[PDB]
Amino acid sequence: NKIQQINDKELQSGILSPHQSWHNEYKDNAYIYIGNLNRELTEGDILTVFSEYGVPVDVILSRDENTGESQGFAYLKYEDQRSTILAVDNLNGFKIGGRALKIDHTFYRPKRSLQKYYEAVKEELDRD
RNA sequence: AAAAAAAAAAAACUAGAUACUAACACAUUUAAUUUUUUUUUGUU
Repeated sequence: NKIQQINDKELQSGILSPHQSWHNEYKDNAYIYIGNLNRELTEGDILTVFSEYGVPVDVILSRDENTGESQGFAYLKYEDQRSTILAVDNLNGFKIGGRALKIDHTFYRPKRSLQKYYEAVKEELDRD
C-alpha cells in the first residue's frame, strides 16, 4: 500500500514506460522481496501465484533455522527481469490468507548458511 | 362667569406577520512535521 500509492500518482500523470518510471532505478535487479506472507504458504505455493507474471528461475523463503517455519518473507528471481516490474506493480496489495502481501525490488545477497538450500531449491526449478 | 397643578400602557403563554444589526461568513485551502493505530518481526 506504500508502493501501490505511488503507481496511481505516477500513472495519473501518464508516465508510461520505464525510462520515466521509478522502476528504471533497478534494471540489474530481478529478485523481489515478498513480504507479509501468511505463515503456512511454502515455497511451492509462492511458486504458484508468481508465475502469472513470468518464469521463476530461483526462490528463497526466509524461515527460522531451528523450527524451520516461515519468517514470512521470500526472494524470488524471475528469468526475464521485466516480470519484476510487472509483479511489484500489479500484485502488490493483494490478499492471500487474510493479509495483503507486499512486494518490492531488491538486491539479494546469498548467505553461506543456506548453501545447500540453494541446490535443493534449484534442482526442482532446474527440472524445467 | 371659573380650575384639570401636567403621566398612563399590562403581563404571561402560544403560535403566526415583518423589518433589522454585527466591514459577521462565503472558494480558496496542500512542501518540513502527529488519526498514520496491530498480535515486534525485512536477509554479509
